[PDB]
This record gives sequence, C-alpha cells and structure tokens, in this order.
Amino acid sequence: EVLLLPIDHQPANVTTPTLDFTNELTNWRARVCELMKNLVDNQRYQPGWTQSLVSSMRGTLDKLKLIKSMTPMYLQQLAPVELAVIAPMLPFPPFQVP
Amino acid sequence: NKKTAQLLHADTPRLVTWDAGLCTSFKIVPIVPAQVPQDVLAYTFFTSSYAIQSPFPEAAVSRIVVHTRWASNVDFDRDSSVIMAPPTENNIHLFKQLLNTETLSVRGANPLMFRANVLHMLLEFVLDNLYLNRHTGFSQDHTPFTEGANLRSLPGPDAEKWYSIMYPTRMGTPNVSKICNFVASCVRNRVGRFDRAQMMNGAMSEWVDVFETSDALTVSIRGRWMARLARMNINPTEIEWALTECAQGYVTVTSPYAPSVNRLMPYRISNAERQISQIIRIMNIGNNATVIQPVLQDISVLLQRISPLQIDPTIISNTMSTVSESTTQTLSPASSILGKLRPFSSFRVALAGWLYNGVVTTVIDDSSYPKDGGSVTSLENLWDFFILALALPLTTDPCAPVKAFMTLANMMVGFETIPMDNQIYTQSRRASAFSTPHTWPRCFMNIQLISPIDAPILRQWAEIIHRYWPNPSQIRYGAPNVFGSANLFTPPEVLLLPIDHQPANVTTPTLDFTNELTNWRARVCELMKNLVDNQRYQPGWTQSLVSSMRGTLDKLKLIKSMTPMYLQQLAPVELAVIAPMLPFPPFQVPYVRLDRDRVPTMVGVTRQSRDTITQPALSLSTTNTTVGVPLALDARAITVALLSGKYPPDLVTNVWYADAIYPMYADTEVFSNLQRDMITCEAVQTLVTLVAQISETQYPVDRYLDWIPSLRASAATAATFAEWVNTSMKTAFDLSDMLLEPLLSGDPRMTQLAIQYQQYNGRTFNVIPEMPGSVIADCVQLTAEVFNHEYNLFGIARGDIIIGRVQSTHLWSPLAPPPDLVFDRDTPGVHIFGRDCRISFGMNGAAPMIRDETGMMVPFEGNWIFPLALWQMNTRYFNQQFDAWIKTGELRIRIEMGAYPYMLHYYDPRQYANAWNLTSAWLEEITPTSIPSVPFMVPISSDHDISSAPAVQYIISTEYNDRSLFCTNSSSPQTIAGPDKHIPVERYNILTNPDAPPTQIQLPEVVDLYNVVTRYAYETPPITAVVMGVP
Amino acid sequence: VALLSGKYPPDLVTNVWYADAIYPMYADTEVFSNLQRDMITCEAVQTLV
Amino acid sequence: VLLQRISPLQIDPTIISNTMSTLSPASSILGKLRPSNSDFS
Amino acid sequence: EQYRARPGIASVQRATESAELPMKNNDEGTPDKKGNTRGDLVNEHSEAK
Repeated sequence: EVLLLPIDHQPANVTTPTLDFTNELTNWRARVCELMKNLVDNQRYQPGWTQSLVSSMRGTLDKLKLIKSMTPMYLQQLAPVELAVIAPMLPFPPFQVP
Repeated sequence: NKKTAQLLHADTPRLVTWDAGLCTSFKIVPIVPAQVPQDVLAYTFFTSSYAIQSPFPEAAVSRIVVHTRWASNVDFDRDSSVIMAPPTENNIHLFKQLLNTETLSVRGANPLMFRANVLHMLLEFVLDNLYLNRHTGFSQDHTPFTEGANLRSLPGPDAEKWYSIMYPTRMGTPNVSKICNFVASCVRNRVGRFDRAQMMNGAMSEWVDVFETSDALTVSIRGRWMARLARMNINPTEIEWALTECAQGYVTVTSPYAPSVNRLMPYRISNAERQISQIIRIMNIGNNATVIQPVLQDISVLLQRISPLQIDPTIISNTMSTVSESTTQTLSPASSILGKLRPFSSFRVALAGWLYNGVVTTVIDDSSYPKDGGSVTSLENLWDFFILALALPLTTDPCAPVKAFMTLANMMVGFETIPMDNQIYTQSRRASAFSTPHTWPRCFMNIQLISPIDAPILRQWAEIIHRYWPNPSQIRYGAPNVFGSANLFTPPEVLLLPIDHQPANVTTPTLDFTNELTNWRARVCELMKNLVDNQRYQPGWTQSLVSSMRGTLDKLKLIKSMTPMYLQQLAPVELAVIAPMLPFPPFQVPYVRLDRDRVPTMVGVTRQSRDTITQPALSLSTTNTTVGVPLALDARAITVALLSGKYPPDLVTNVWYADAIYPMYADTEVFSNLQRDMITCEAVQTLVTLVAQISETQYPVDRYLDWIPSLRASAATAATFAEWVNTSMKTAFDLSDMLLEPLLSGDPRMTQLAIQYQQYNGRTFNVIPEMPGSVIADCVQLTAEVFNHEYNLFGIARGDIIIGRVQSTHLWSPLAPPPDLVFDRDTPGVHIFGRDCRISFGMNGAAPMIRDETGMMVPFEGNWIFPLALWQMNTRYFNQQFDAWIKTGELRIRIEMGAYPYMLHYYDPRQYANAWNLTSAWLEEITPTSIPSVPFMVPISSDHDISSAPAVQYIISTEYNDRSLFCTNSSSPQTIAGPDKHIPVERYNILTNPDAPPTQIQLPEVVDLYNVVTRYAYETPPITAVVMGVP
Repeated sequence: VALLSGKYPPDLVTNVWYADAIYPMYADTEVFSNLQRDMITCEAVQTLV
Repeated sequence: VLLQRISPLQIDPTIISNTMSTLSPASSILGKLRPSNSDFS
Repeated sequence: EQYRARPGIASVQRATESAELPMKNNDEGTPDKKGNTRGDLVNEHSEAK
C-alpha cells in the first residue's frame, strides 16, 4: 500500500502561508539565499569587482528569498495526492527503490 | 520610469468635495400601486386625487432600497456608487461582481464569494459618500403649513419636488390615511433651519444645523470624514511661520491680521504618516539606480540656479601660463596638467547625493583611475593621482579614504612597499576594489606598520589622510510644526553633512584659505613636492623639470579658487533651504570618518512577516529586503570644480539669495504632497482591516460578517481581493499612479512596515512606525456593523430556507412565516445529512432510501436538513430523485445557507397561485458553482374585504426578513387583508418621540431616516491667495 | 523557475476541482482489464517452465 | 501531461519579472532564468 | 446544464487517453518461429545509444 516520496508531505490546506519556513522546500530556498549573501557580503571572494555590489546583490537575493511562490506549498500538499490518485490506474504500475 | 516620475510628482488626491443635495443613501420605492379607484372608498377620499404631493409613496406596497447619492448634487463624482433595484427585480449582479469569473450562468452567483463581495460593496458604499455637506440657502415659509420656518433650497431646476420629501412634518393632515396619521403625530417645531453661526454681517453663515430627510448612517460617515479633515487644518499664520522658518530668513511672506471667514485648508499630518510613506517611497526604488538618478539631476539644476558660485576654468589656464620652464625639455608640468584637466554636472550632483546616502552611494568612476595602476615615474600618472586625491572626499562612499590611500600605493609598487593583509588584496590590486570595510588593510589603520625608512612618502600620505580628511557635521532644516518630519534614522530637522560647516559671519566675501578643503589641497601638493625632492627620485629628472614641477605645484596650492570656501560657508545653507521643498525628502545614514566599526553595511525594509511571528521587531531582522545602489561620478570634472570656483564681483549674500530663492518658495507642490501621504496611509490600513475579514491576520480587529459564507482563502484570493480594494480607492480619489502596488507583492495577509540599517560591528537599528488611525477603515467597519442589522435593506436575507409544500388560503409573508412551519437540527425526528450520504434504489415496490448521517437509511419523506454544498455537489442526481416527492409528496427539506440574495413575486390573493414553477427552476439551476436569487411569492396587501382563494407555496424563510417593508396601503385608512405594516416610527425617532434630543441617533440597530445635519460653507482658497510673499 | 513562480487560481475549491478532475479520468480506467492480463501473463510463464 | 492538466497549480514567471522590477545583478539573474520561455516539461 | 467542468472534461480525457496506452513491445533480440533472432546486426553499446 505504499508509495515512496523524496519529499516530506503534509495535509492539504490552501490557507497555508507563502512564507512558511516550516515547509522543507521553502526553507531550502531561504537557506540557500542567506548562504550566498554571507558569501558575497565582505567581497572577499570577488576582487576585480570595481563597484560595491553588496547592496544590489543582497536585495536581489532577498527578493528571491521572500518571493511569494506557492509551488513548494503545492509540491508538499497536493502533488502527493495527485500522484496517488493516479498510480492505480496507470498501465505500468510504479516501481520504486527506497 | 513610471516609478521615477511618481517620485518627482505623484498625482494628488481629491480630498475636498461638496454635496448640496440630500445626505441619504436609502430611498422608499413603490412596489405595488395603490387600489384606486375602488368599489368601496370613493375616490374623493384619497389625497392623491387632489394632486397633493406626499412625503412618502402612495401605494399598496413600498420597500426601502440602497442607492448611494440618489438625492445628492455634487461638484465631483467619486464614481463609486452602489445602486440596487426594487426587490421585485433581480439584484444578483451585485453579489457576483468579484470572484465569479468562473461562474457560467448569468442569473447565478457563487455563494462562497458572498462575503468577499459584500465586503467590497461596503467599501464602496463609504468611498462614494465621502463628501462635505454644503450649505445652500433658505426662504421663510409664506404659508401656514409651518410656523414661519426657514426652508432650505436645493439647487437645480425641478426643485419644488424636494420640498415635500425633505420635510414630512409640513404636509397637511386632512385624511385618516396611514400617511397623515404618521405626519399628524410628529412634533411640529423640528423642521427647517435649526441654528447657525453668523459671523460677518453680509457674508455667508459659517455653518448651519438643520432638520431634513437623511440617514443616520451616511450622516455619521460624513461626520467623521469632516472630523478627520478638520484636524489637518492650518491657518495663514501657521503657514507664514512655517515657510519663513524653512527659508532661513532669505524669504519673507505675510499673513493678514483680522477676522476671517473660516477656511478649510487640510495639510497637517502626523510624523508617523510621513515616515510610513517615506518607507513605501524608499521601497520601490532600492537597487534600481535609474530611478533615483533623475531625482539628483533635478536637485542638481535647482542648485545651479540658486548658487552664486560659478565655475570658470580660465582661472587654471591663467596661473599656468606663468609657469617657468625650458623649451628644450621633453616634459611640461604646465601643459600635461592642462591636458589632463580638459576644462559642472558631476559637481552639483555629488552635493545632491549628500541628501540620500541612505539609498544612493556616489563613487568615483572606475574609468578615472590609471589603466595599469600608474607609476610614480610618469608625470602623467602623478597628475592622475592628484585629480583623484582632490575628488574622492566629495563622494558619499564610506571607503573613499582607503581608496585615496591605495591609489598612490598602486603607483609606488617596487619603489616603496607595504605589508598588505593577504594574497588577494595585494599592494597592486586596483585601488577601486577596496569597496568594503572588511578590506581596509591593517597598515592603513595602524600606520606604524608602514616603515618611515623603507616607505617614507607612502607613510606621510597615510598620516595626512588620517589627520586631514574632512570632519562631518550637521545643519538644522525644515519646520515640522506644519510639515512633520520624514527623517528616519536621524533626529527631526537634522541634516548630516560629510564636511565641516562653519557659517559665514559676513555678506561681502573675500578670498579665504582658512577652509577644511583648502588645506587638503595644500597637503596633497606638499606631499607631491616631497615625492619629487626625494633624494632617491629627484636624480631621475633633469634639474630643470624639477623646478618647473615645483613651480606648478605651488601655483596649484596657491590658486585662488572659491569652491572650498563656498563648500564650507554657503553650500550647506543652500541645501538646508531646499530640503523642505523636495518631493522626496532626505534619507540619510550617519557619516562616520574613519571609525569603520560604524560604517553602514546594510539598509533594508520589510512589508511582510514570517510563519508565526506577529511582532514586527522580531521578524524585521529576517524579512527585510536590502536597499541601495552606487552612482558613479567623474573625478576629472569634480576637481576642475574645486579648482576654479569664482564669485560674482560685487556679491552680497544677504541680497543675492533673497532674489534667487523667492521664486522657489512660490511652488506649493510641497503642501499638495502632504495630502497624498495622508491617503497612502489610509489606503494601507484600509487594506489590512478588510483583508482581515476574509483571512486570518496578526492584527486585532472587529468581525461582523462572519455569518455570510466565504471560501477557504489562499494567498492568491487574498491578493486578488486586495487588487480591487486598491483600484476602488484610486478611482474614488482620482489617482492614476501607484498606491499599494509596492505592498501588493505576492501575499498581503501579513503586511507590516519597518526599516533598519546595520553597522560593520553588527549593531543594528530598527524603526517601527506607529500606525496612525484611519477614517476610511473605521467607516467601513461601521457600516459593516449596521449591515449586521439592516441587512434586508441591502437585498440580503439571513438564515436558511425550507423547501416544502404548503397550501392554504392564509396570507402570511413567506419572509415572516409562522413558527410551527420551521424546524431545526434540535427538532425531534429530523434527519441530518452528511458526507457519507448515498442512495440505495428501491426494488419490487419497496421504497428507495437515502443514508442518514449516523448511518440510518430513511425513505423520501419527513423533515431533512441539507447543507447547501451537499446539494450543489449532486444537483442532477438529487433534483431527479427528490423533486417529485417535494412537489406532490410529503418531503420537506431545509437547505442551510447562512445568507442569500432574495427576489420577490407579488400576486393577487383572490386568484389561484402555485409557486412550483418558480422554485422548480431554482432547484434545477443550482450548481457546484452557482445559485440564483431565492424566489419568494408574497401576497398583495389590501384595504378592504376581499374574497379568498388557494395558494400553493414551496419556499419560506427561517427567520424574519421582511424588514425591507416600509408600509402597506400607505394612502388608505387601514390594511384589512395581507401583511399590515404602518410607517416605521422607530426610523423617525426625532419626530415621533418628543422627549428625545434633536441630535440623537440609533445606530447601529436602526437607521433613522430624518436627522439633524450640519452643513458647512467654509472657503477653500489656494495658499498663494492668503499667504503672500514680499518680492 | 517553476519553483519560483507558482500560484493557484484565486477561486480554487479543492473539493470541486478534484471531483471534476477525477470523474472523466476514472471513467476511462482500464484497471480491470489489466488485471485479467496480469493473470494470463503469469499462467503463461508458469506453463512455459 | 496528464499531471499538468489535472493540477490546479499554474506557473507564471511574470511573478519574477514583477519582483525584480528592472553590471546589474538584477538583470543578470533575469537573463539567466529567461521568464519568456514557457516550456516546463 | 449551467455547468462547465473545471478542469474541462475534454482536456482531461485526451490527456488520460494517451496515458492509457500500454508501452511498446520490444521484439529485438528474440527468435521467430524459424529460430532466427530478429533485429539488426548492431553492437549492444551502439544500439543503446
């Protein structure tokens, strides 16, 4: 009766917040952003960069970090359901490996 | 560029609007005509037979209806009306105007969108009523109908009609008609003008209070609207003072001293309101240079026009034409320097930049540094160094010092060497790269690391940078008693400067070298001169070239430029005098000299929050979007400016400025902007307050429409909703640009405003603005609170319905059924149906059965309870299986709806009437996405014995919903058969109850249709009209 | 990009949406027939050996 | 494909476009993502 | 019939209509009634590519 997923799944609920750092995927988006930021902050890793791009490079990342995409929300709530609603009807049943 | 423009000049909202008509939003309409002529009451009885104009409709049936400004006569249309039709016509289209993009049927609407729609409706109900009640004029009554009262006159032709709808107490009472009875029982003395404020003999009354038709609700709305503006009012003197204070004395204006005629001039707003918009302002610009640049260029010009300083390059050329040198020489210090200077834009801009280092950091363009880095062996490069050294200090770039240093270090490679920090930021790395604190080389902060023996010049250069780099200062500007303060990280009135400002004590200037920047030129030259006379460098130049080089340097040192002086004595003032007039007020962050620990490393703003964080102060650090960009200037130019400044011959500051500034202070664009900010903030709060009704926010808030159904709202539906709230606002205030768009990014359910900046040492500074109130918001929530009672008046019925056959001759209103006919969940032997419900067909005669909610299976008969949704998700199957039993059988269903739009169908009681055809259609047209207005079949009330006849009904309500009914047979003496209703006294409390104060209202339980209204006539003149300047 | 820019329809109502998504899809189901085949595919293998 | 038209999720790049609002780091990332391209197989 | 499915019936059908389809038979490599294996004379690595 099992269908394996490489993601954590949660109960469906459209009221869910866009910036829910509880969602594994949303958090990753964040964490990866703040990393880059830390990287670019001191400009120790980019000589030959004539003007300070920290300000801009930062905001640019901040914008991506806080963008209101609902994709993660879906990939964790509905996506899983949909797949399950299909599996059984498929002509070539699933074949997974942990 | 759409943003760019909005910074320089945003559309100003249309605040002041007047209404000379009636202040009411409800109108009484006739549904079923009067029974005249008839077989019993002779026509000679009815008032209508004598052409007597009545205050109310003369008809068998009349109901109240919502219709904003139906009697209003205004100057500006806020194009946001809410118009309903008589309940006998379909109104569905008003409750499907929002999220029903997927709703197919035209007669239908989706219920889960009801609350959303209703909400927005109320929002417009308010917006469309935001006017000031204007005072017109009167005329004493020349008849005895009233005891010589003063009756107000409406403008426009075809006016005689109003005088009868206006004052009901004025009608005569000869009849025993339902109408006359009412009128007859009202207090006589409360009609016409009530009281006034006559100040000038032979001028208008400042305002007047007066009795006349109107509705307590919209009256209150307008009351608070005026209340809010009344707070923004300022008077001529206050303005005189304010302007005078800003100009620092150079300009003098005047206000009159004598009895005025009351003027409404709304402009004063709270600091809070200014900060909030200054953040929104900053928000939509951060990182995009091309938006802020044009702003600087503007100020750049403004300066050029007012500043007495003029750049005249010929100065450099003249002094240089006397430099001594040999012709047999290969190089010419004199020539080369001129060809390097190629003798403005960048200068004036650099200054402007001082006002916005919060978001813009000026820097010297890369193109101005030597390609390869330069070499102290190249006369050309020595001048390159010079140019840069003189310019750097005028940029807001907090790393300039280190660059000014490295700039030389780069040329000294191999000649003089120093201990750098690591292998990446080496002594040869382009100076222009040390753009952040983390890069300031150790030896630059601890001079001792530089050998006074192995690197004498380089060291000395450092000692200079340290001891002579300009010391920042400040100057006070503005006048907050009127303009409030847009400052965020600094104190009000404070304007920081990256230079030392020592006000001048005279008005008749003379060359002066006792300036901060003049020494800087001096030192820089002296250094060069030393680099040349250096015992191990001087042997490489012909003894002649040295003399020339020296001579030149001396002439540069002792050049007679005024710039350095101007920058210390006048420039700061000029800026301070302009600041108050800018559209986008200054946004600074402390200028620290070499105290790197305090260098700004980040500035960001938040407009949303995270997960479960509800306190701004906690989510700020992790929900801000960084702001700011660099702007590059041409070092060449800037230097030429600093080298060739010149004042007009016979200059006299006290006069010069008095002329130059006057015109600038005849541009009231400033004041206009305040009004915008005022709105920008009303808009924000209005959003959060409404949004919090369809979704769950972090703000405390009222809640009255929870009974009207609404879908589970996603961050998408949220935004879509917001978008409407936005539009409507702009539309009502005649705005064409942005408003709320900056905040609309993605999800609005957690909006919040705050800004912060951070130092190198990691210390951070937050700034959470105090949300001021909102009249718009309060007013919506007010009408919402009233909606919770007068809902029927808005075409909405509350409760559920019961589809079941009921045939009899009786005449009750299906909208006010008789108790024993309704049942509920707690009634005995009732079956509720849930999710697992299914149907098992009958067989061999047996009956079919549907499944209970507890798992009991019953036959198609009895009293069931269905939540609307359940039917919707099975319309076809159900209509097919049940309809037959509902019609001729013994099945009665109660559909749970909560709230629903309704439509009435009146019929003649003496003739058979079966409502099936009507309800059949309803049921059949129900969809998992829509439902049409519930149809009710109600009898026509009569005023005389009438035979009787059967009537088969199928739909009745669960609770009273006939509050829309105003009166029956209004012109007859009494209603004998059918629903009887006499003119609702409760609505005319001021007239029906003598012991009540004139100023008493009954909201939010009852909307009185006759109150005391205050009408103003204040003047709204242009500032230039009362505050005059003295040229 | 997909991860960065997704959104639902503002008037979404799962209960309805998926109902409309399953009906037509299950109505064309072939589960049953595949089951019968699976039965033979086996018998075949078994027979062979 | 089945999954695409059975799913209520919609992909709308403009979201990115509207958030950036524009060497420029901002433009670079945009040119790198290429929002105009509507293939998401 | 005041209802319009969402997602649309047609849309979903065509879609599942193609998912329904069973994967293709792979003769290549097996023998025919005569005993000769069918397919082309190509290297296993090349065929894969």
